[PDB]
Amino acid sequence: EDLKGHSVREWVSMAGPRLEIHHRFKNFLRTHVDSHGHNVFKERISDMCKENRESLVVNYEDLAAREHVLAYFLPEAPAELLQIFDEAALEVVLAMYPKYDRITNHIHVRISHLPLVEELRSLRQLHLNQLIRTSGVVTSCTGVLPQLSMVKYNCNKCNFVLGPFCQSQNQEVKPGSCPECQSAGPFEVNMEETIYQNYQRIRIQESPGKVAAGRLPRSKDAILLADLVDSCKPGDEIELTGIYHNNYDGSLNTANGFPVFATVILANHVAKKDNKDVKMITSLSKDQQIGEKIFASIAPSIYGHEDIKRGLALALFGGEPKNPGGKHKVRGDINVLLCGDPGTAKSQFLKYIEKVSSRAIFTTGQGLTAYVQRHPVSREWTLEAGALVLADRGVCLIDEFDKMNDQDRTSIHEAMEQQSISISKAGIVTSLQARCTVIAAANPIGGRYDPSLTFSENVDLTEPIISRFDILCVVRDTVDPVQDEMLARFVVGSHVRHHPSLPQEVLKKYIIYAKERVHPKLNQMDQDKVAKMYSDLRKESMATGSIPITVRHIESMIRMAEAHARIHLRDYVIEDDVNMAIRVMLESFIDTQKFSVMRSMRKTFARYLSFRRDNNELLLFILKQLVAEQVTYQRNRFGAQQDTIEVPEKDLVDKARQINIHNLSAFYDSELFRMNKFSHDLKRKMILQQF
Amino acid sequence: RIQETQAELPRGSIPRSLEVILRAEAVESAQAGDKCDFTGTLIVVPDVSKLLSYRLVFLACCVAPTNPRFGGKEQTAESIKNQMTVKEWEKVFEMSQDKNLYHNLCTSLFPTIHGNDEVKRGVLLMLFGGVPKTTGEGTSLRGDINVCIVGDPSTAKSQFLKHVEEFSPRAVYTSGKASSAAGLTAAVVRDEESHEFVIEAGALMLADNGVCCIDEFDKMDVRDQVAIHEAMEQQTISITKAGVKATLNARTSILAAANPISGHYDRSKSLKQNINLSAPIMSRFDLFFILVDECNEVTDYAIARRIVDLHSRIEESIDRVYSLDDIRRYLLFARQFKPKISKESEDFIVEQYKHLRQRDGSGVTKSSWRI
Amino acid sequence: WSLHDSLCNTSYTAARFKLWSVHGQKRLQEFLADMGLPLKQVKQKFQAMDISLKENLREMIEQSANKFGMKDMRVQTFSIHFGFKHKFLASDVVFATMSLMESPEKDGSGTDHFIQALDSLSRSNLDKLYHGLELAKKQLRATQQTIASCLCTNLVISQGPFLYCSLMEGTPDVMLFSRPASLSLLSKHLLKSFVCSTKNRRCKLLPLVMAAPLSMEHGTVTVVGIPPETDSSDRKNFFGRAFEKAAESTSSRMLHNHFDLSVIELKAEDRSKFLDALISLLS
Amino acid sequence: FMPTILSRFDMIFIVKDEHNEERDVMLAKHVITLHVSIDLAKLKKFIAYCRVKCG
DNA sequence: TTTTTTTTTTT
Ligand SMILES: Nc1ncnc2c1ncn2[C@@H]1O[C@H](COP(=O)(O)OP(=O)(O)OP(O)(O)=S)[C@@H](O)[C@H]1O
Ligand SMILES: Nc1ncnc2c1ncn2[C@@H]1O[C@H](COP(=O)(O)OP(=O)(O)O)[C@@H](O)[C@H]1O
Ligand SMILES: [Mg+2]
Ligand SMILES: [Zn+2]
Repeated sequence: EDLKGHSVREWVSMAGPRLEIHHRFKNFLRTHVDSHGHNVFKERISDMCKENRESLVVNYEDLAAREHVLAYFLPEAPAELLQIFDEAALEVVLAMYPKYDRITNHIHVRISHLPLVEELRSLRQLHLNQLIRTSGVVTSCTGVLPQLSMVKYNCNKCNFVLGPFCQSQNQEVKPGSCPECQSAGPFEVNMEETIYQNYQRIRIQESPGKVAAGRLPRSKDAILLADLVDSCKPGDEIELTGIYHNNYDGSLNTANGFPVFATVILANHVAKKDNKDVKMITSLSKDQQIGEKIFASIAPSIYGHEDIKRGLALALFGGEPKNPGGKHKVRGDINVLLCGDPGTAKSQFLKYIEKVSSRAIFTTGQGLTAYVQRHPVSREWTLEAGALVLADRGVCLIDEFDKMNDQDRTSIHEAMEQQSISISKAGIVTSLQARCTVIAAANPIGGRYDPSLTFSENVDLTEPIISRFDILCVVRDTVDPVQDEMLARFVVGSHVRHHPSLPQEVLKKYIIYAKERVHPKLNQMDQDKVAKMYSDLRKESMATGSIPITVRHIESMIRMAEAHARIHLRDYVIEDDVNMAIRVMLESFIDTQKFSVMRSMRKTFARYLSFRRDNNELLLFILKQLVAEQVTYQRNRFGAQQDTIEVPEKDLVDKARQINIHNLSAFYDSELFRMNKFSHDLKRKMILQQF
Repeated sequence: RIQETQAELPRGSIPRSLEVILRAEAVESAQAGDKCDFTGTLIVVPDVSKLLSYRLVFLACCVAPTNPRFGGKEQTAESIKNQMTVKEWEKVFEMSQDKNLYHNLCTSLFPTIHGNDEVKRGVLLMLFGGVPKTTGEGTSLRGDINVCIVGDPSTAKSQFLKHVEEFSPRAVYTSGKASSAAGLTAAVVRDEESHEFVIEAGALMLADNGVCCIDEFDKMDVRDQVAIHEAMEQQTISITKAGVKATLNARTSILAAANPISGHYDRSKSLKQNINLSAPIMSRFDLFFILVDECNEVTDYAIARRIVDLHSRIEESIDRVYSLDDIRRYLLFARQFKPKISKESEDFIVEQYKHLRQRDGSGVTKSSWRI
Repeated sequence: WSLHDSLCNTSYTAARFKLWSVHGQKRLQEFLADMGLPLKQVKQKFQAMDISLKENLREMIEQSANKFGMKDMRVQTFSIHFGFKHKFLASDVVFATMSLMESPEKDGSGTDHFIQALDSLSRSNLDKLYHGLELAKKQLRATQQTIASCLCTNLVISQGPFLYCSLMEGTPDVMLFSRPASLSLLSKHLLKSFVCSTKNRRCKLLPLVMAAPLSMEHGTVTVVGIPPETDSSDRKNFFGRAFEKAAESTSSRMLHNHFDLSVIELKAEDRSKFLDALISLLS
Repeated sequence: FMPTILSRFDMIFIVKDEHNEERDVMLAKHVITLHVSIDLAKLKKFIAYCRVKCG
């Protein structure tokens, strides 16, 4: 019988049960097929040996299936079963690979998903020395320090090395008196025969919103040994699995006044819970019309703003960070700066880009650089990373840009055109790297953006800073009846399906793929296609109170050139996406202009550039204004928010004569204006507007 | 560590405190901000560093709330509808079936306030609370509504707040001039015993899922109105300090009272010029009750009559139905539904949002804090 | 080199192991693991590898290559020692000389590299040999990055009686093979990788013909021809006649400039005019 | 700008902006001079010796 | 060598 009347701890420590368990584990290691007739621990051990990993995973459920008695002995006395399993897996591997002795000569078996997921606040004294599975964020980690594992001293009066004592993680090992000269004294270690092992200590704490319902969040310690160290960084969400081991502390006893012991989790398996094939992508990119299909995949909820959707999509994948051969270090990062009156889903545009992107971080402007910090655990005055070095390759989401401080302002600009920070702090003089794309949103002064002044006035920002941004989108608002329903219905419906009674799969894997397998090239056929525009537009802008497109705009345009090499896999500059690059680089410049200049420059260029746009949107641009202005008339004399606005026809083609389309019936058939709640009548000429 | 309850404080004294030691399965019954009722033995404890000096310590064995709203034993409609004693449940039903209920809670909650019929209603709808939702992405919609009052001197502002804070259980009361940033939201304190920086809970936290009554909201400093907005927006409280990194929940509803700039409320300007709150904060309230002391004379008889009545018949002339203990029960019951929206009501709502924007329309009139 | 960078580049284990497809790159890992060679010693230079591993390396490699289908792994060569640290195998001198004479970057007339390679055969010039071993490395690491192109892109056309390929200038490290002498080896290794790669039974026994651009100004390419590959190929090529008769039939412009006949320079426009007549001629 | 902080200098150049279309041809030139991407390296080492040898 | 609160000199 493998169960007799003793303590489970002391049953397994007896020679008989020890040997029985030892032989029992081998038979499971060698013979265990999984639903296909595959010795899983034959291929898995192999894949472990093809990397020199000395760590074997044992899923607990199968151990319970193929073995009824061990999977019940295990979480009772795991300080010895996990030792016997080591010597079993060793003798298995040294049979499947008889030379592996030259690789670390020691195997640890981890254990995966015990069936007893638990909380971090419900650990009571019942669980002392019992295998446990938990969860929660990690909030610290010391450095990987070396700890004694098999110490060996040497006597100071005889030149003889004492016995190889083992080190237990509760009390400093104590050597006796020299069995060769009885010279009991202060021995010192012998650095040459002693064996060491890695070591790291972390402080895990409850997840933010998971269980911390109406109280404060508790925390615990954990000790990662040799193979585990650096499995997790501050901010990760992990799920430990480890003996819950206690040890006596003399300080707590002097604070609480009672005999109180400290506890710590000797981690045994750490499995992160976070976010981590082309043959479709070939034709999906070869659709030739992936632009529209991807634009309406970001900003999943927020309606409208297919304008700024374009710019932010351009920013997300990025561009090409070419190295100029003249030692000029042009940058390959697109930085955006939103702005607009409060209540227009700017912050949501930030938060969704937090999710969709990768390796992203976030901050408010109300910590930007590395700073000296007294470590929670180690109690040393180290240096900690800021908020511009954690996006050293990804994105940095700044919020409340206006609320930055003078030191913060003088520190943000340095990283734009240099992308490299120096820290001559109290810690030590260093020079680190920072290659991030900045995505921020400012606010309008006076609680509303008013486009009589230039944008450089309502933004409340230092002038050489706005130059460090590529795109300048301006969010604005207006009381517009037909969009009131459009936005209301959306919000109301989003409140109907959220309460307890291109999808997000293509584009994440796509920003992973298309980030890598493209390297856009640069020919010289576009080199003269642009200057013909600059020579004109420079005069056109300088003529009035404005500064024309300058070199820091040509750089942004040429950066956004490749911004579509990532979507199309095109990677070849063509006179097609140059129509797009110039279009965007003027889109982000006509808006940041004066009252009558934002329209004079439009009347020139928006008709000059031959916007590669819909022929239909230019139809709407007319009658939308012609009905809005008529409502404005019929309010300033009557005041009644009338139900059905009425506008006869003749007015529309009068203004359509300027763009020379005169097409109404092919637009009347088009359902691209029914949504805007309009009408027309052949015999009445009325463009009847309902709402 | 427990602190002397409020109703025992001798006048003109700072409240004492003592250490209680829960030592069993009773180990996490008491949380911060609660009003439990401990029952154990008083013991003496030495100073173990020199093992003298002794200090008193309470050694509790049982702990239970001081006044159970439902005397059965102490979370959905049925778990509570079980503890309802026969009279309790035959009364809650009677009220829920009552018609004109929405006028017998006002008349029975604020029995000594003549007028302002449009403020009591808002206060009630604040007490009942909305439906808190969590979007699938991971964000969360605010479920409870916030309310601010702004008015002339001596118009019964602090009286609404005192009424609400003495009626409601787990609702805290603070002034604005005598507070702090790290006292409202959350602090960080060095416990030299553990020689570590730990988190202290603030007024916005030990009133969680209740109501925080801020009087004189516009006397707070410029930097103390920032920490409160960072909490009123995301419903959470971040901490990033010496060795502490955390994010705490705060699902309180705020009832704030303020004063116009220069004493009186000037009715020829927008709101942003009559009050000195920040710009962001004025957006996070979404219910304002501007009170004005219209120099009338038919009221100045009514208010006079009511005050002199209250002062002549001190405990009488208050004839409210639905005694105050009963309303707590009805309010603990009816705060466990999650009403839904029918399609007709959704259409009505979008039409009303249509009919609200255009009132602010140009030409005919003008209003304050644009819709 | 290191023991790892020389398995990934010998065009005899870079073919069997199929070290261009992630699916079979783990074969190398398994081969290393079957010997007890740490993955950290195998990546380091061979002269610095620990002394306890290299005892019987040349036997534990021949053995563990039977278990993978590579039984011709030991060859018969010679080796020379001069002094304290000078130890050459007779196939290192060859790969160094062969790459001093065919260095890509040209610094004068055609007989400027010849002299520098004739120099590095006497023992008084061990500073050129020891230098011509860094070109021979740079070449071998820029050949398995081309045979990896024409096999993860399938640029080996089966044009009938013979395979066929061609190159693109835009691909990096394709101007290195511009010389009409350093092109034969690239093709002869391409055939060895291909024959091992393809699944057909016909293509595995067809000779290859290759063309790569020579001169952009004259607009001409260079063309070679290599016998049908096999283990015991007699090595008796036959293209010096085919190309001659094909240029004779089409009556195009060709140059049989070298001493071997199977290398020709051809106008970029007479490519197809030549190739079709050749297809018909070989038949 | 006071007549005194202005007088703290000695040389005033009111720089002028030309928008001429031949000037714009110069600008179109300068466009690709950046689009693509007596020497200073000896000018500096010349000054370093000129400043220190003339009186 | 860290927070937080409170008083007084200084840019
Ligand atoms: N409408 C009213 N009905 C009944 N009593 C009233 C009314 N308005 C004022 N009072 C009484 O007058 C006093 C009002 O003082 P408070 O309400 O405490 O001051 P307040 O309204 O906060 O104004 P300030 O700004 O703080 S002085 C109380 O004693 C009320 O009982
Ligand atoms: N068009 C819209 N679609 C959806 N939600 C919107 C829209 N406009 C405003 N919102 C709401 O407004 C909130 C965003 O406010 P925000 O832009 O953060 O204000 P501020 O810019 O003052 O910080 C969102 O939570 C969203 O619910
Ligand atoms: Mg008051
Ligand atoms: Zn001794």
